[PDB]
Amino acid sequence: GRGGSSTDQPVANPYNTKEISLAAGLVQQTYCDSTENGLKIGDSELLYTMGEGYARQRVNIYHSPSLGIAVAIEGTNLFSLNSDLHDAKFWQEDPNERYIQYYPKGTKLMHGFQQAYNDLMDDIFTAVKKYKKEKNEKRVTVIGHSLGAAMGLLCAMDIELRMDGGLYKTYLFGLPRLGNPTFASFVDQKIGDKFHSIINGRDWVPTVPPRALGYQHPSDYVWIYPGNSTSAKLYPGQENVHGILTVAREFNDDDHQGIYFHTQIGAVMGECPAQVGAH
Ligand SMILES: *[C@@H]1O[C@H](CO)[C@@H](O[C@@H]2O[C@H](CO)[C@@H](O[C@@H]3O[C@H](CO)[C@@H](O)[C@H](O)[C@@H]3O)[C@H](O)[C@H]2NC(C)=O)[C@H](O)[C@H]1NC(C)=O
Ligand SMILES: [Cl-]
Repeated sequence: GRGGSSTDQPVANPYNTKEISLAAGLVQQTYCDSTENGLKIGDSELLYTMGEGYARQRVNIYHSPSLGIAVAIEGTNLFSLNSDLHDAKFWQEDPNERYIQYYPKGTKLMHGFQQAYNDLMDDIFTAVKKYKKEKNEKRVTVIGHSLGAAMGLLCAMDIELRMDGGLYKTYLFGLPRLGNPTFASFVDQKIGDKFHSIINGRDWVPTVPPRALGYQHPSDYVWIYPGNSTSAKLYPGQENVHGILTVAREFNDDDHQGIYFHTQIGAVMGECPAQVGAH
């Protein structure tokens, strides 16, 4: 359902921290030149890349024994998230024609995120199907960070709804809000068992766009607190009141570009190639 604010207390982190650490590396690498044929990141082999973070986010496709076909989506600042929240990029709109028929009536998505996913979605589908066939791999894992984490949530839903065999898991780092309460509860219904939002320390990105604009996160996140530490808890339900707003955010991108279970997602000025478990 729609628009709540869970009051449940946090619980121990139940997510696989090795998978998280890996997924963090796989997405860090989308901030890097990714043309090296067969590059290995953690357990995974890079198979394909498209985009470079100029007209479109860079997307990397890997095969992984633990995660299957892994699609990681870059989160560079194609537009600014921390500024001018009245702008067109933040407006709510109907789902794009490609997948609107799969969504409940009244579903709304943020224009900026949806447009950026739509520039990639057909290319992503084509490549995923190619590499699932080539690797005899049914599992599809979708990973994103920053802008690419909201894009990643849209993509993860798109794969579950539209691709044969659906979604295995999604790992989303520093996830902005993407859709309205109707969207958010459809995420719970369709991929709730498969959804992993990871928030590091004082990261501001999960507070935007604001709820007052009609935006709502899906249920559950793991909050690493302190930022860059190995301490984390899960905050159940949508928009848990005991979570991130109980601790002062920061305006900068330090924790956003921090250390997630020993892997840095430093973004453009981070590690290239990515370094799984280097911290
Ligand atoms: C969590 O770890 C991240 C790195 O993954 C830390 O982010 C970094 O924070 C520093 C400030 O503390 C940023 O400032 C710059 O540092 C560089 C290198 O030390 C320096 O040459 C610059 O002049 C500037 O001072 C740094 O850019 C930033 N790194 C990234 C990739 O964003 C973050 O501070 C850590 N959090 C905590 C609570 O310690
Ligand atoms: Cl590009």
